[PDB]
Amino acid sequence: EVQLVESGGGVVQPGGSLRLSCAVSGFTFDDYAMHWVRQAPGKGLDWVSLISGDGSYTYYADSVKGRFTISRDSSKNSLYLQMNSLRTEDTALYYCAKAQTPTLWWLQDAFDIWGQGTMVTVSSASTKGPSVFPLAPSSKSTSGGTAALGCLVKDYFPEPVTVSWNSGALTSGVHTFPAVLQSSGLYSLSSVVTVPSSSLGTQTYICNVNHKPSNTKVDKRVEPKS
Amino acid sequence: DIQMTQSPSSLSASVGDRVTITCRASQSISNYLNWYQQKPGKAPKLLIYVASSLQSGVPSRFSGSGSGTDFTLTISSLQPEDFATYYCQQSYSTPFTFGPGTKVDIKRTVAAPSVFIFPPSDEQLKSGTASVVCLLNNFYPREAKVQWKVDNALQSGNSQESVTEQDSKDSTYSLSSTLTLSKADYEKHKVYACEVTHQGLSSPVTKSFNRGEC
Amino acid sequence: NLCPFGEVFNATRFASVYAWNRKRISNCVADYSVLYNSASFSTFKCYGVSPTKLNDLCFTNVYADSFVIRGDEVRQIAPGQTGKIADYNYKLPDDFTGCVIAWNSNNLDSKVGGNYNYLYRLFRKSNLKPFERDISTEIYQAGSTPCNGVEGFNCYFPLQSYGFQPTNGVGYQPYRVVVLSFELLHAPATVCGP
Ligand SMILES: *[C@@H]1O[C@H](CO)[C@@H](O)[C@H](O)[C@H]1NC(C)=O
Repeated sequence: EVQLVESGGGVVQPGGSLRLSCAVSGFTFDDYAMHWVRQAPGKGLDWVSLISGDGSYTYYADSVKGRFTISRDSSKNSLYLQMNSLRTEDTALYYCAKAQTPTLWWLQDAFDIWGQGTMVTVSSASTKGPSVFPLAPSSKSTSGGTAALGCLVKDYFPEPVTVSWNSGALTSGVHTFPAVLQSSGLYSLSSVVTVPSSSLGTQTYICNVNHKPSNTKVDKRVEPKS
Repeated sequence: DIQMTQSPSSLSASVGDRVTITCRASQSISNYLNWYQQKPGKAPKLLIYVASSLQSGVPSRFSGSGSGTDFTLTISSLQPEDFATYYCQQSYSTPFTFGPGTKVDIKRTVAAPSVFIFPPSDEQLKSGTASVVCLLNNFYPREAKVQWKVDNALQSGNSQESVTEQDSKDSTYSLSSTLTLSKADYEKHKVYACEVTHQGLSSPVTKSFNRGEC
Repeated sequence: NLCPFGEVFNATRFASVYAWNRKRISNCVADYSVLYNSASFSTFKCYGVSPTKLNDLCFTNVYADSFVIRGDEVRQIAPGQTGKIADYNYKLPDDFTGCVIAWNSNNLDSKVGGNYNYLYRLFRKSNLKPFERDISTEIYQAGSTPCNGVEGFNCYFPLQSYGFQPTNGVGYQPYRVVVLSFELLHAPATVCGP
């Protein structure tokens, strides 16, 4: 089985540097061009760089030329991407990918195997825990249907946060939305749940929010109001 | 750069459907065009190479065609493991470029969103910001328009949307739209409404509240 | 399986040299001496192999590169040559292992008043690496003035038309070229002689 394993990703400041590694097994490394392809959050695929089998030919996307350097080490069966002068728009999951054809050429080929990627996050924001606010169910619904309640997890960095409900005892009907990156550089996210309105007086509902990078762990009670 | 486009941007299909999606290059790339398939949280997999050759382990219901500028991927009978996003990629010239993807999701009977509006909490208003949240719960299809109206005036530029992946149990989506105002601007108005249009709604639906439980 | 060489040599249309066509040959058997004994080729020079010993050798890949140049330029299609074609269009490495085959194609590739079709790269900011291909058409900024996407003062469209007229002398006549290269790697050698 062919295996590609990326590492080295993390949170960097704009202008900073980071080196990515890709450890390969299961094929003759030197016979194959190798590639870096990245994927911005919620976006498509974006090809970054290649290096031929013997390391003699390299190429770069214009956006990274002069900042990034690709290289390979035959003795270590490893591919590297040296990323200098990083910009926010470099934020992406970075895949390494092997060319399909054993050849010293590098065009007209496909990428037959991809690693699972390593995350590169380029931001000037500082680590910061979220504030947690209730999304309180409506007291106006007289219908016996389901009621919606939730928790707003606003202004944190970096990703990720996790949210559970009632210490993991409530999972059905839960929707925890993907974070959005606000213009302030901080993330925000809501988690909601629909429950039977007939239980609104009885059942207690608490969202459990955890943000490890800031060491924030908050439990917010969510109940009808007035 | 050779620009790659794809059509349609998204497709709703059922198991057993025949599916045709297309990819276009801004100039000739001969047949040096590849197709990848990608599922959420996972790396892409090579499906088709040099326009028409199936990768090992890809089943015969897949085929690819085209040479020059226009290419097509055809799935003769869509199977559950085929729901995914599909990307084409030209290998003819560096830098290599990708099409923007076609997402194929699971068709199910139309379900209108259940809409709920949430005023900012007193706690948050102490802090000087008001976040107003409008929830669209358990709907299908994915397309939905959410518009905010403050004292009947249409808002722009002050809301953000987030959507879930198609649900594993009922094949629905849920969506949040968050309106973000300063406390100062929030208290300049009375009526906060999000208005939703969706295939499952004969007419746009509005949920609103008057600032201060009025 | 006979290797599909007849589709290379007898293709109705041939690439411009700047956008040289490359075909990968694999999993097939090839008779190279039939090519050597053809009498239609006015050039047949091999490097790192003997045309005779080709039928007794196996390789991982055979590459067939093809394009049109003018007769005077066939000499540039060899290892260690210089000129517009070698530098800017199609470059063979020093350790080239393969053969260069060419033949006059004036009957097919010349047109009265000139042929617009066949192009070559005249300006490039650097020389090509071996087997590198460059199909870009960005205007060449020869000086400090920006070109803004249009040819002009110190701003040259990088590709030029040969303009093959049927009455030209042989040096200015079009020649079709096919370059075979042989690659042996650790992967199985699937293309063999008879
Ligand atoms: C091309 O065609 C001619 C005549 O039809 C034939 O003699 C020749 O062998 C062909 N060339 C190749 C490489 O097959």
